[PDB]
Amino acid sequence: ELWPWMAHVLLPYVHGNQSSPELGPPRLRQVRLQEALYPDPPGPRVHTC
Amino acid sequence: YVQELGLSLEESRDRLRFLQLHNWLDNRSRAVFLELTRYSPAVGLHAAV
Amino acid sequence: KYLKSVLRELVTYLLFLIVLCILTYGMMSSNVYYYTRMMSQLFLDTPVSKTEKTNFKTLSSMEDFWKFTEGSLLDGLYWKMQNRSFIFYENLLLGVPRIRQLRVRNGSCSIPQDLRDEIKECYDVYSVSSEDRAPFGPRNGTAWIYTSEKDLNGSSHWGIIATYSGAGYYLDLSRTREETAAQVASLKKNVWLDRGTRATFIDFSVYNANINLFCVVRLLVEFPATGGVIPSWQFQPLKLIRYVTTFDFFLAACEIIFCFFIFYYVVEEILEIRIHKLHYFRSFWNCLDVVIVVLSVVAIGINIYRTSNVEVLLQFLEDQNTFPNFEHLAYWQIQFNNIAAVTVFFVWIKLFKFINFNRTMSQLSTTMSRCAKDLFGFAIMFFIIFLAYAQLAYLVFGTQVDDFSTFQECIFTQFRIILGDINFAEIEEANRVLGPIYFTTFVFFMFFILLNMFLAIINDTYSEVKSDLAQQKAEM
Amino acid sequence: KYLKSVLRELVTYLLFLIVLCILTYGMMSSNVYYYTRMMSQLFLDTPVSKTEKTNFKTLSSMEDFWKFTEGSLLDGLYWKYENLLLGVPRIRQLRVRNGSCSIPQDLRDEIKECYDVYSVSSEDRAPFGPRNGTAWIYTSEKDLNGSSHWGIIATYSGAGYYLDLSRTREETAAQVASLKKNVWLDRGTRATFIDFSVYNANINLFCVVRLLVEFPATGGVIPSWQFQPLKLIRYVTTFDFFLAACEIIFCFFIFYYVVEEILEIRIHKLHYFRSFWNCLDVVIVVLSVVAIGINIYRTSNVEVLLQFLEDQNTFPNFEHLAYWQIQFNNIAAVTVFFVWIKLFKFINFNRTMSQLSTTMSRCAKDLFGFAIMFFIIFLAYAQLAYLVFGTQVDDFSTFQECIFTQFRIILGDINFAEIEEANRVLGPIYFTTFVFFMFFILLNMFLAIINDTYSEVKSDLAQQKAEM
Ligand SMILES: *[C@@H]1O[C@H](CO)[C@@H](O)[C@H](O)[C@H]1NC(C)=O
Ligand SMILES: *[C@@H]1O[C@H](CO)[C@@H](O)[C@H](O)[C@H]1NC(C)=O
Ligand SMILES: *[C@@H]1O[C@H](CO)[C@@H](O)[C@H](O)[C@H]1NC(C)=O
Ligand SMILES: *[C@@H]1O[C@H](CO)[C@@H](O)[C@H](O)[C@H]1NC(C)=O
Ligand SMILES: *[C@@H]1O[C@H](CO)[C@@H](O)[C@H](O)[C@H]1NC(C)=O
Ligand SMILES: *[C@@H]1O[C@H](CO)[C@@H](O)[C@H](O)[C@H]1NC(C)=O
Repeated sequence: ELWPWMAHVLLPYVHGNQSSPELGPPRLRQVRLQEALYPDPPGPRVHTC
Repeated sequence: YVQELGLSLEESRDRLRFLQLHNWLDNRSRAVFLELTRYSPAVGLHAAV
Repeated sequence: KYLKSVLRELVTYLLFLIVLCILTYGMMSSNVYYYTRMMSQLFLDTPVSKTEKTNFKTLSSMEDFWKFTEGSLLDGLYWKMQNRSFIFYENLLLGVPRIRQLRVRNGSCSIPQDLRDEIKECYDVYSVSSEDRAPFGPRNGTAWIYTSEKDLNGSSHWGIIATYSGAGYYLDLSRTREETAAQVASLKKNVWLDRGTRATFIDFSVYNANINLFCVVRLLVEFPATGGVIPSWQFQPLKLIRYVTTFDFFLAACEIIFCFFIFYYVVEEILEIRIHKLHYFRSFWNCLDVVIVVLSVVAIGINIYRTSNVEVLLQFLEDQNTFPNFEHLAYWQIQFNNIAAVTVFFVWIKLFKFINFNRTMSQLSTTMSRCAKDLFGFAIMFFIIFLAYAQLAYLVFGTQVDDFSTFQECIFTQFRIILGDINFAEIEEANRVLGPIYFTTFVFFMFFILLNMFLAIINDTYSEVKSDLAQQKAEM
Repeated sequence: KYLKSVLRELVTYLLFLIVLCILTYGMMSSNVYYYTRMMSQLFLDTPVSKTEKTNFKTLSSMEDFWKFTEGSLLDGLYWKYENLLLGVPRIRQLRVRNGSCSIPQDLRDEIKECYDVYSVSSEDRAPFGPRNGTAWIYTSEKDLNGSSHWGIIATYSGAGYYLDLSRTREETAAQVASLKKNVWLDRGTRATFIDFSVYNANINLFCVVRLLVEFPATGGVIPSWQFQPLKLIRYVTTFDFFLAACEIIFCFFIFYYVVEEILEIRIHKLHYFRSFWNCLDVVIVVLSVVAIGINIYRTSNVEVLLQFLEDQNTFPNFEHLAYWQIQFNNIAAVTVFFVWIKLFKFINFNRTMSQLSTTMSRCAKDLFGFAIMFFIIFLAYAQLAYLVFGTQVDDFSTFQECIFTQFRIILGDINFAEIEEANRVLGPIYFTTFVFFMFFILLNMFLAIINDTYSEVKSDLAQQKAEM
């Protein structure tokens, strides 16, 4: 849902004739964890990472 | 790992498509951390988003 | 004797009380609440369009305002009869609505030279010193040309953010929907709400001849300089043709009698100043009659002022194709209501002077009177720490919680904490470390350590008073 | 010597109490509650039509009412909720005439009609529209078998313009369509009554339904409803024989109690009414006599109700039974409450209970004295709130609403979100001063009074008993 999110609201907000004061381009610094995990049992979780 | 999201609409959307169809946020992908900035000249305040 | 002085003052006060209560019953009718409720539901609580779900009180953008103006607004103002418009087939829309805009000018603020390249223009916050006064857009009509406050018969408003003026760029809508829609479309086409606008008012009024009772309506959305929209509303059911029925004559007679009673109280209170003791203000029962007299005189003056200037109604009735300017009467009505309510409260409080008919009431009165000084002494130490907590909450959480957004909000939130109303589900995320500490420490030190001192003082004083009056009787 | 007498009154009272409790447990079954809830879900909660989202609880216009009377009403009245209708439904209208105002001379040329609030002195009596039978001709209250209602806005008469619907959907819909084609609901109509009766032989429980939609003088619609289930069989099992025996036993007990009361009042010609236990018995016997009279009145007229399962065509006027059936519950509840309260007379012989009762007894004069001082301030605050917020908050819309809202504030059930926006000054001032003067000052006097009286009573009792 992040891609539609940036598609409909974020991109019009960052650039355009409105909301001119920006003061710098955005970033997408993401972290990896190096430890690709299989999907967890769906439903109520133990709430512990 | 960080991206720059471009500077104009066309380049921003092109970069988004390019990284989406080349398996960027498809793996383990712990977190994304989108954060940019803002400035407000009427009052003289900033905001870290 | 002494029985002919405490009983005459009782009978001359019960008549005053019944006259005041008759007037109070006369003011607040039961046909008023539903009128306002239906109007409010019609205008605020309907979606702007069949697709969206944003009603007036949930506007979030300037583009939603244009959906409201040509939308749920015109859908409520103009109704087809089963030409004039009857809003519920009962309430007559008299005159034509007016829409007015307040705007500032580019360059009212200064952008720093370091980043002057990326910022092109800036608009300051609203202030009369920095208010635009020049024509803009297609300079054809009166919606694009500044008009002074004296030429609009306007006045300030004291909105949520600022205190707006009464002058601006106004446009009078039409009597029929097929023309008002065209006017609003023309306004939207040539951009009329640009980035420089600061407020926008909509005003109109209705009659509802079934019960003789006007109702003035004002709708305000204000766009702060930091973005967003803040809507507001006001519905006031006036009454300007009062002398119609017999009950109106009875109420007029009651007002005349009330004026005579106030004159009598003035003379019978000034008789006990120079003819008798002077500077006898350490009583609290003569410092309260002056308050009642002053408030009653102010209420009489306000009523005379607000009923002696009714020329707006006759002026509108002479030519019934213009905007009826009833926004001034709806202000004095509010002020009169507030003053009358406070005066009634104090008159009712004054009843405590005349309940000492036996020992079991004199004991309670003495207990209340003897512990007033101690309670006042402790209340200062209580409220100093109370205000310290309030200011701490205001400085820490006062940016991201809303409940502590201003000092008054902090005070009321703390009172509601004492009541046990609000819970700390939202304080914690505002500050992880000082979220729970503030809540738990405030509850601990203001719910059963400093809140029990009032109970201790009152219980101890009551026990002491009862013991003393019992020992006084033990020598007969 | 008095111990045997105390045991005699104790055993008689215990027999009376157990008989009363079994009789009241016998008159509260679990079918009535579920039946009322299902009936309400069938007639109210269902939407008017599959293309609309407004049910009966959310009427907002006359056209919505006309849609409802052709939609959910007919759907749930002749169902595919397994109940069966008896008789025929009736729909009634109350309206005023085209003048009440001395409309102001200033704008008399712009407005031509008045229809003021409903009042019996301002009710229309002329025929209107296509004069045809009952729907367009005035029918007096006496000839219409009706009575007052006491709705939400005002109190409505029993007269009006009525029409009796039919037993099958196919022509009841035609009748409603005919009433809609002509303008049967003008600007002058002030209320509209719809009512009927159902049986539901599956569970033996009659039900009487009233649906009132009233149009105030300022436009809009205020709906209201009333569902009251009934049971008029009283013979299904020998358990009802036990209930009949219990009722006869209760009648004998009340006869014995009034005999004892008249004896005890002939012993004490006067001054007998200053004990609170010689006065409570009078209330018990009076309320019991009233309850027995109401019960016999309500069980005498049952023969009318039974002879309506024969599929006839007439309106069954059951509004009278559904009113006494409620008054009987209201009287029986208070009787049970006071009988339970009267138990304190007997367990007050234990020394600790005697001390607690003495503490209540010797501080009742101070508590009542301070209650006047409390309630003067309470009423002053309530009237101030009524005058300030009385048109915008819906919790202070009327005086008793202000009273109950303040009582709820005492418990800590305030919202304060709409009090402040109603009035930004005198809104917070009222709230803060009320909270301060009630929680910090006034509510502690009760505690002080009770604590001091208890302590001195205990000291006196111990000192007096120590002389032995
Ligand atoms: C307002 O003035 C600034 C210069 O102070 C200018 O750059 C800007 O274009 C002006 N705005 C408009 C709408 O012309
Ligand atoms: C002003 O409004 C009129 C309305 O017909 C139209 O000519 C145009 O939109 C505006 N400008 C001028 C010069 O009239
Ligand atoms: C202001 O009031 C005067 C009457 O004193 C009236 O003639 C004038 O039209 C009013 N102003 C407007 C903009 O209508
Ligand atoms: C109502 O009465 C007024 C005058 O009494 C009359 O002019 C008007 O036509 C009447 N309207 C109806 C619908 O009867
Ligand atoms: C009224 O009654 C007459 C005769 O009974 C009938 O002809 C007429 O159709 C009726 N009116 C309506 C609206 O059906
Ligand atoms: C109303 O009047 C009397 C009431 O006793 C009765 O004879 C009649 O049947 C009742 N019902 C009507 C007239 O529909």
